[PDB]
Amino acid sequence: CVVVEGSGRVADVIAQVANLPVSDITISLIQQKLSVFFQEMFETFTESRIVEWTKKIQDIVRRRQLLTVFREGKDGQQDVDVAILQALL
Amino acid sequence: GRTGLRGRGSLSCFGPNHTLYPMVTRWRRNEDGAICRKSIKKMLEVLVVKLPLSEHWALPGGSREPGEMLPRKLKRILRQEHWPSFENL
Ligand SMILES: Nc1ncnc2c1ncn2[C@@H]1O[C@H](COP(=O)(O)OP(=O)(O)OC[C@H]2O[C@@H](O)[C@H](O)[C@@H]2O)[C@@H](O)[C@H]1O
Repeated sequence: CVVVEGSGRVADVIAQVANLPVSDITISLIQQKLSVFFQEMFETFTESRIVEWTKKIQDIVRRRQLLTVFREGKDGQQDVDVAILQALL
Repeated sequence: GRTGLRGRGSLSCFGPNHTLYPMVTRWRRNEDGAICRKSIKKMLEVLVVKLPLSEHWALPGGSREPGEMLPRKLKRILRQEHWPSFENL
């Protein structure tokens, strides 16, 4: 799975927690980064939704092999192709 | 230390002139009634006064020349007359 940086809500909150160690995720940090990007519906979040999304983001960023960020390099803004090839390999 | 002016000035007496500064605090709710949120912390509301020739908002705090009605010395005309003693209780 390749995520694209500078795109939207869920993309940015996955792309920020890419290179982080797996134990360094705090459930406080999740809702902190969540409510700024979800600032339209940030107040619509409950604690059970926060712990579910924290568990899911944890179990995703564990498997570091199967994920890549596009990084939105934005100096050439080359293609999706350069990302998709490394995410294949 | 030193201030640069000898004397009493516009103060009542020498040494300290004792006064009480009360503050009222409450939370700031959204349209739903939940607490509005900052980046991390929350939003707070204080009740302030503006005098006609002060051009400034300030705390309703009075000189502690009377004992218990020093908030009333700030807020007899501001708060109430009889219910003011109840809120002072
Ligand atoms: N900590 C302070 N910070 C800033 N200004 C101050 C402070 N303390 C006093 N002042 C200013 O000094 C001036 C004289 O002080 P007092 O008159 O003793 O203060 P107070 O009794 O709280 O204010 C009386 C108010 O009634 C009006 O007639 C007059 O305009 C004044 O605003 C006031 O205009 C007040 O704004």
